[PDB]
Amino acid sequence: GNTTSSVILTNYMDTQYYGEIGIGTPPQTFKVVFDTGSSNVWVPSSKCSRLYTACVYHKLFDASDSSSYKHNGTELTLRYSTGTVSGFLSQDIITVGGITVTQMFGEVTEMPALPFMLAEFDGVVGMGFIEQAIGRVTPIFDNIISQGVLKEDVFSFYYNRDSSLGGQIVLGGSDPQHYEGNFHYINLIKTGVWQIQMKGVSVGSSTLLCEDGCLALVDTGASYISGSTSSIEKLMEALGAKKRLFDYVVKCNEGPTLPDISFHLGGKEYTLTSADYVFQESYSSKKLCTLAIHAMDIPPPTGPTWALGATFIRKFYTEFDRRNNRIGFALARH
Ligand SMILES: CC(C)(C)S(=O)(=O)C[C@@H](Cc1ccccc1)C(=O)N[C@@H](Cc1cnc[nH]1)C(=O)N[C@@H](CC1CCCCC1)[C@@H](O)[C@@H](O)C1CC1
Repeated sequence: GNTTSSVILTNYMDTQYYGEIGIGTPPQTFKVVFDTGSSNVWVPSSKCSRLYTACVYHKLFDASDSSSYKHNGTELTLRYSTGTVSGFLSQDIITVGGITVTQMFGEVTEMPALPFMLAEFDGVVGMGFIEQAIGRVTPIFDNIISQGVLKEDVFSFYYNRDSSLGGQIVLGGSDPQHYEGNFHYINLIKTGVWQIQMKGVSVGSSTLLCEDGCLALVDTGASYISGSTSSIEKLMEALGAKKRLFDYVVKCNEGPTLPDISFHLGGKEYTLTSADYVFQESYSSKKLCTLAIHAMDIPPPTGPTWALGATFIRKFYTEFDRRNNRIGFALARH
């Protein structure tokens, strides 16, 4: 194998980046987010009660329609920073791009309205390690590496700004049409988790934060940049941003005057400008404009960490390299 599949993605409102897979014989197709922050796959099941609003809006996997279906039945609960889900395990043939794989995957049967009634996607595919997998189930990428078809043991993310391609994941390599310069690489703190050491967070020329270093999760499955609550208190107090309930906001006229936020990863600074993290939904002082940053307390062993989600990955085209356990960033071409 020197094969390199690619999955086209849809950007919805800059917060949801989902693409298509097919499961079963003949193939039942689902939209899913590719999450580097988790290691499981699931979709809603035909067995999800219609009392779940989320279950009525999304598409259901039907085992009884599937001649590739092998039964497992093991229960699970999958807990995400935003939202959780419980169902049961099924084996079926799944395909992603050209690639086809026999995968264990969760058929979901309780699906909370919040946050899922808002999901344009039906499903998720965990792009993380077996160390984070509930049930210790082999994740899908390990499963594709065992095939020995990828020209490289890597997959690369491109995430566009609204709208025309919405984004793209390449399995087996990167797509140059979508970045410039060369990749810079940081090794993983430890194998098991898509997570690197971060040296510092500046707000404008001066290092506000992470002075004696901290952790950074590169998470394709997060719409935003997150930090701990105390890192974000202070970061927002730097930006004069004002806490709403869940979100932070600035008045829209000041949006474009906000300073650069930069992230020191490895031997380089990754810089975000206001155009990258303020939702400029207006320019009027009447109006309030949200920021693509928030507080998200991730518990140990992973946490406390920041997560670098879509806000960052839109700016910097990202490569996850399994063979060498590292992540590459390059500037994205839009
Ligand atoms: C509306 C917001 C504020 C943008 S959001 O954060 O609620 C969005 C959710 C993703 C989402 C969007 C729309 C419908 C459903 C779900 C989000 O970003 N969730 C993150 C939260 C997070 C931020 N920093 C760390 N976590 C999230 O929970 N992502 C998980 C993936 C996500 C896959 C898609 C559905 C929900 C879980 C998972 O990657 C993380 O838990 C673990 C690594 C820490």
